[PDB]
Amino acid sequence: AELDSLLGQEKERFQVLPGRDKMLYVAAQNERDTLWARQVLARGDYDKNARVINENEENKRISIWLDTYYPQLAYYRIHFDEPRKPVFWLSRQRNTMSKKELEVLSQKLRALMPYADSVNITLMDDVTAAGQAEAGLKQQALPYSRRNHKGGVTFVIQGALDDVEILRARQFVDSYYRTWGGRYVQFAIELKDDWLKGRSFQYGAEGYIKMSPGHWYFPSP
Amino acid sequence: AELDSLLGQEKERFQVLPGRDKMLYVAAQNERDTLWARQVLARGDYDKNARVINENEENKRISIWLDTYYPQLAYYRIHFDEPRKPVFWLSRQRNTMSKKELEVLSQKLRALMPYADSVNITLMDDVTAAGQAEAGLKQQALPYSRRNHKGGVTFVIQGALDDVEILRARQFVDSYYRTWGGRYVQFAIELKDDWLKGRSFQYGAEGYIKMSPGHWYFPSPL
Amino acid sequence: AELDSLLGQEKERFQVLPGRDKMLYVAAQNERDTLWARQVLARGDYDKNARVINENEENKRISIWLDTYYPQLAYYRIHFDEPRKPVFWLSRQRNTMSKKELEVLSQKLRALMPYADSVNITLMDDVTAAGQAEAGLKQQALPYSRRNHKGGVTFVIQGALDDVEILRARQFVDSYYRTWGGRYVQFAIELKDDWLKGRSFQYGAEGYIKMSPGHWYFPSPL
Amino acid sequence: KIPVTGSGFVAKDDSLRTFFDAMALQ
Amino acid sequence: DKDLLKGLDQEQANEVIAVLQMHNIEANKIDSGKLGYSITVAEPDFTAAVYWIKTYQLPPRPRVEIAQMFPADSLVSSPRAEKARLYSAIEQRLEQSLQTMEGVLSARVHISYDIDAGENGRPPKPVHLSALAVYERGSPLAHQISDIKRFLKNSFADVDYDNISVVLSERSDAQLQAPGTPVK
Amino acid sequence: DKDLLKGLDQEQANEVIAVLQMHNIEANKIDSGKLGYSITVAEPDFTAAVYWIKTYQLPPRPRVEIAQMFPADSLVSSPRAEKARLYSAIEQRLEQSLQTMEGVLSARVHISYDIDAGENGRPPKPVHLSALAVYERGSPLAHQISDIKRFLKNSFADVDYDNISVVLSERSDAQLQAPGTPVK
Amino acid sequence: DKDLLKGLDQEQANEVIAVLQMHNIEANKIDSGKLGYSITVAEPDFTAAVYWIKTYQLPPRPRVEIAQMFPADSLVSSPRAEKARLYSAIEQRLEQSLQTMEGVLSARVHISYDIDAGENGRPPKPVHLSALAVYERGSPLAHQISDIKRFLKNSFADVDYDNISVVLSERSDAQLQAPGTPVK
Amino acid sequence: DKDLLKGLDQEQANEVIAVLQMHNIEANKIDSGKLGYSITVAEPDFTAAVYWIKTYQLPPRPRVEIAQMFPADSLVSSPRAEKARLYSAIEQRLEQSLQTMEGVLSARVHISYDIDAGENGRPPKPVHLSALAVYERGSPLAHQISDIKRFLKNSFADVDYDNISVVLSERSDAQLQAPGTPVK
Amino acid sequence: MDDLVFAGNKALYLVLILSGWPTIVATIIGLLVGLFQTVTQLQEQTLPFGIKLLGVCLCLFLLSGWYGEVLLSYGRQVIFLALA
Repeated sequence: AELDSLLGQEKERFQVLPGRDKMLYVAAQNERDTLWARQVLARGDYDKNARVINENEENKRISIWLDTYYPQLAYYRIHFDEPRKPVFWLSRQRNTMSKKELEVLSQKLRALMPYADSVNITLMDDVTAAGQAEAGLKQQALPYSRRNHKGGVTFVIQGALDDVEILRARQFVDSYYRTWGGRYVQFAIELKDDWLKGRSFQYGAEGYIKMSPGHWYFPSP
Repeated sequence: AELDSLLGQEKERFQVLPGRDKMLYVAAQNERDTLWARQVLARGDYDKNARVINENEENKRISIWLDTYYPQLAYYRIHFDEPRKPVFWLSRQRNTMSKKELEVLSQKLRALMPYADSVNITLMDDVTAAGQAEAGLKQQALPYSRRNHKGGVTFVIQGALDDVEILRARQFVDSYYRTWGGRYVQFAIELKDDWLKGRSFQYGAEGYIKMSPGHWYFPSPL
Repeated sequence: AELDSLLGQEKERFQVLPGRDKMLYVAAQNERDTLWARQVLARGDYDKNARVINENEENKRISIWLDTYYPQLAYYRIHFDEPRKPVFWLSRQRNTMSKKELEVLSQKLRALMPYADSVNITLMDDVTAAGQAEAGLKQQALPYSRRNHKGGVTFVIQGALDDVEILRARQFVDSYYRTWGGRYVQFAIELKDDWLKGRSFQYGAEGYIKMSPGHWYFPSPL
Repeated sequence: KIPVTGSGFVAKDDSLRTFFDAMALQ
Repeated sequence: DKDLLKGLDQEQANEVIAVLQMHNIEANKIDSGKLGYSITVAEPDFTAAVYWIKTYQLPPRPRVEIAQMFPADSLVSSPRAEKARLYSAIEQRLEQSLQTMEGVLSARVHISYDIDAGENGRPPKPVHLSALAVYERGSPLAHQISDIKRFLKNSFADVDYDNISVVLSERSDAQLQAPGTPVK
Repeated sequence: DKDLLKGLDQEQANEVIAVLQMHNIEANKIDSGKLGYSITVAEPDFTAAVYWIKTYQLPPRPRVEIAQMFPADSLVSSPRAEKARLYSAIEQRLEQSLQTMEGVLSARVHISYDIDAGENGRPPKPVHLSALAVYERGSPLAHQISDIKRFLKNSFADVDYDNISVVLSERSDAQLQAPGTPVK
Repeated sequence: DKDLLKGLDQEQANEVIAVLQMHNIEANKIDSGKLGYSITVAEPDFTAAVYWIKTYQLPPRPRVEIAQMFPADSLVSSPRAEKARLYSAIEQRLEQSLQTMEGVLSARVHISYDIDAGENGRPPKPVHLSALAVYERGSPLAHQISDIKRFLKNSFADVDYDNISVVLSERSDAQLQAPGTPVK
Repeated sequence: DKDLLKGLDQEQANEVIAVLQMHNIEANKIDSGKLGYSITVAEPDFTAAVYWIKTYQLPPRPRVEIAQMFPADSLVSSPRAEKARLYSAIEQRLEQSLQTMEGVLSARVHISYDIDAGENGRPPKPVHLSALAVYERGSPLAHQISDIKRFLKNSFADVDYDNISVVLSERSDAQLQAPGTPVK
Repeated sequence: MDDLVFAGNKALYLVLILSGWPTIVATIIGLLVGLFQTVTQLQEQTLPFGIKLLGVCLCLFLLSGWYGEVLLSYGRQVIFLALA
């Protein structure tokens, strides 16, 4: 009773990788296939040891290990498109490790994942990480406000957005967090009602809002 | 029992391709025939292995690999009209790889699709992609607004449109996404309530001056 | 019957450490899994002596001992990422201990934990502990107010916050307290209404509150 | 809080007394 | 054969069978006489058939009209329960007149109901209409949107062309072949 | 063979089965005639079946309509009961008509209820609508928010495009394969 | 095997078991005909099972709705009871419509009951809402708080975006393995 | 073996047992059919069990609700009885919706009862709330107090953030081991 | 006109329930006069009107504290509905 037959009929959605500590790993790709494969090993129809790995829960585990032994590190993600050789997207302009310390980091990261043959640490530029987040946000015709600071940027989307705009913002944030992660650039969508719908106002240098024929409002800049 | 006999009586809507990794790919053409052919392999009346592919789902699959191994790449669409020799529409005025790097990209894309024989890479132009979107958006007589910026353009259509201009904008946008994809040019059909369909002027001392496109629209007393 | 088989089917969520004082420590990971292995040892289906340990309870157990035998000590957290060699994070810019006194501290902390081999003491910097808290508090776009004083800083997040700046701050304070400890830097998420709710006041060094169009009030300088 | 890019006065059914006071600074 | 629905009627069973046959599973209709119809699928098609029952919310509820909440055989007949019964038969008659055009398969019409517009001193507002339609394919469906707007315009007191909305669409692809028996 | 729910209804048991089969456990639907249906599971997956009963709040309760709180067979009928048994029929007729569009699988419509406007001397307030939908995947679901909003705009007296909110999504991944019996 | 609860209900017994199996003790549900179910545990687990009965306050009470206090079966009803039954039917319908979003397992909606507006000459006040939700884990639930706020906003007369409070949270870790009998 | 209580309810008998097991004395529950239950202790544990009955005021009284003092069987209903039966149902729905948060074991909400404003000529006062909660240990219970205030703030008309008071605590140490029979 | 249609049904529902209690007590003992005398008849027609009048004022002496408060409440409610 081998493990690849105890799963479903479709032998395409799972991938069984042999480990180094004498244990089999089943690599799902979402939470529905994760609970589908964890029900098999939990009800007990397999004699030896097996674990169910995932894209996210392995990315949040070597980030718990990383900020204890290697604090003050600047990195983005760990990419598992080929699970026998993951890619570690490190930053370039924010850390000054040498070629020997990058080999020590590439051996201590290999020792945490017994299914991986080697870890491919690649350094990446830091300007295109924010340029790809701004050029994709200008394309969807969304109002935003960039807040650059030291060691991360922040985009703030405000206003009374309608239903098309709050669906185009969510599909872009969800399609950007998959690639880069929320380590460097942070999005912040907050929506609020408009004060000036039926009101008359003056804009420019000296701006004010008329809340009544006899009422002035002077907003502070 | 072969796979092309276990499908329906009309043996012309599915095309069975022999793979290179000892598998068998069924090539449907829409989302209804994909579930029609996946139910056969799901109930399990076939002893070998078989997969069902598509044109959309096989185009969001090899773009996930591509924004991990080849980021900062400019491209449009992968066309599967002849499924044994796909065409990769690459952009011309936004990449800088030479002829030797394009053979490596054409080999690493060939290794992702085991049903294919050779991937053809054609460098399409970049100004005809926006010219074919503006001439087609002007032919239906729709009130649009072009927003050119670096690395993509954006056409916005606003206002209190009627039912003919909604059915014509939906009919043109879905016929343009099928050819070029939404990677370069994006459409922004949205319904607000102003009788001016997007444009706005301010009146002072000489006539009207055309205002820049902003987020706020003036509601219509009419 | 072995203790590794007396627990559940998943033989990875617990971990059995042979102790030095002829005992057997079971290392759980949270409070839901702590009571799962405490019910086994408390209902009596094991022969020898065993104990269940955690990380928060074991961090609070050997901090009582450092309030009696080593008072006025500056430290952050004891990390148990591998339970045989804990890492003790000591403050660098607030200690006056030599090489011999750090060795007798390691030899006195090793005897409290019989499952460990050698406690590794490393000296963490002090300005990075408040720099990672301020650079993390600025990324979430939260209003705050930093109060530096001797031997600790304090971040005050007050005002009338909405529902998204509560959820975006509860996920950062929980992710910072887990890795740095609540010994040095502390946050104060005090959600309250607007002080002087609908009252017009004249702030600054000679202040008054207008309780009415014909009523003045002179408290502390608003 | 008042999103318009340029400079100008927007009147939504004013009454020619509130309006000319906006021009009473220019 | 594992049963999944029973006690249905004639109009519900022909919709559950027509839904399952589009997704390569075959069903069997069984008349139990007085109790009602029944639908049975195969055992490999049972796990897939419950997923489309859950998805499409089958069996279908009966279609609700506004003249059912105010029945004609009641004791009291308020003017609100008389204008709500008049306006419901108008949108049931305009739909049957929309099905008699050239190339229309189905249609649905919605009239704007007014309730407190009569009893106050204020005059009643204008009338708003809305219609859906399903056309036969091969027809230039952009041009038949100006004939429903012309037929619906002066069938009431005073409506404008900006207050009528027609949303129409061509029909789906035809399903003509058999599903296929599950061999093993 | 251990039972966990018994005495259920026909459309309730088809929901408990469709929830359990998504998480790789297999249930058995047994009839009892007048006592209703009953659901049993196997022995090694009884703890997970209890956990997914508690998490998803199964068995379901029947859906609530506003016209069930003001029944038509009552002897007296206030104008608030007639005004709410009339809003509660357009609220579930626009939902029936949203299901006939191209791509929609399910939909839900809510209307703002205004009752005391005609009682006292205030003018009536504007009408606010809200809708949810589940589309078949492979659709450009960002361009379909202006056709639901166009269809919903002039089915009432006077709404704006800022008072209609559509929140829609595509359906989940299809469940087609069998769960699999627990070998022991 | 000592008993600790008897005369229970089918809905209550499926929750006592789910609480006890979380804390590594095994219970047995026993049917007794029309006298309800009963739950028995082993001998060494008796001291812990009473402690989690006292802590978790088991057995559960039936969930209370505001429409139960004002039954429609009464002969004459006040307007204070008809408006309170209307707001309690809207409050259950928005809760049953929030469970149909993408990723919501459970939800609960509360609403302000402005019941003393028509008694005096003061105008009626604005309405407030407050919702809870439990999301399936694996989702970045910071951006899901604006979809529920946009859905609840123009589903009523006039609310603001700071009169709605959404407190939502991911689900707990799954319980899929059996507790295990104590050896003797 | 001397008995000390008899004729008890099931819910009272589980709390007398859960109190005696906390203080190292072993009790036995005897079912007597219609006549209820009975709690019997051993011989040396009688002078201590009779001390903890007097101290903890056991057996416990049934919990009182405000909706029991104004039953619906009255033919007439004053507005004070209707507003107290309405507030006594929001006071239980809020505490049943506080136990479904993350980490809460039990809760208890109190609303301020203002009764004379709806019938006199005086303006109504503001409304005040007060809640208690019992949390699972290991919780940051200072940060978990700012979302109970956010949840309770806009479930009513107009409260302030200083008119809500939350006093919450963590649960006690678990009692897992058996008491032990008195040997001599 | 919800308060108009509520006060009209409340007024007639309070007529049915206030005039039904002494009417049923006027015929329970009126039937316990006629059914009791089936043996040793001695029947006279004008005899039970005195006992029926004593039975009416007896139950009015019981319900006098309740008949007042069901009118005191509806009286205070019907003026508060009219003024405010």
